[PDB]
Amino acid sequence: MNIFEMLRIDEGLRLKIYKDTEGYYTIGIGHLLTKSPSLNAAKSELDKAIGRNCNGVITKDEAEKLFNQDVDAAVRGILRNAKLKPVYDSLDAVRRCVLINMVFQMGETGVAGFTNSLRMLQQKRWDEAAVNLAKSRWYNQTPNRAKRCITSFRTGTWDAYKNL
Repeated sequence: MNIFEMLRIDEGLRLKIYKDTEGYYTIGIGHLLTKSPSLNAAKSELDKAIGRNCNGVITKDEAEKLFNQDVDAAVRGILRNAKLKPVYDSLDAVRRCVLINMVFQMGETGVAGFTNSLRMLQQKRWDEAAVNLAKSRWYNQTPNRAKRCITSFRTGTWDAYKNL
């Protein structure tokens, strides 16, 4: 299992603009287009991102391209963030995947906000961190995904996704 397959399980693939769990305009593999309520705003963003007139629809190839960019950008973001980098650096391969997943879903700033949890992960207090992370809007809003991530930080294995 790798970060790409893991994200693909959590996000799914959609080749037409769609609304995410929060109601925002998205395409492909969880690529947020705009937080704007306008489908038009969304189509514009889309064409700008792809480099063609897409008319709200992309190909598999285009989706996978956006995906490669977003994962790359999530990683680089962690590495540049002063709160995130040290945690990432302290973690094993599986757990690092979990932080990338979180970053991809909620942005650098958002994960950087989980101060107590980050500290616990740094200290390798697995179970305590699992309990802390569950006390969040994140967990109450997308519980199955948050539990997968949380289980992964907990055990340091891919079991939660070996199901799926």
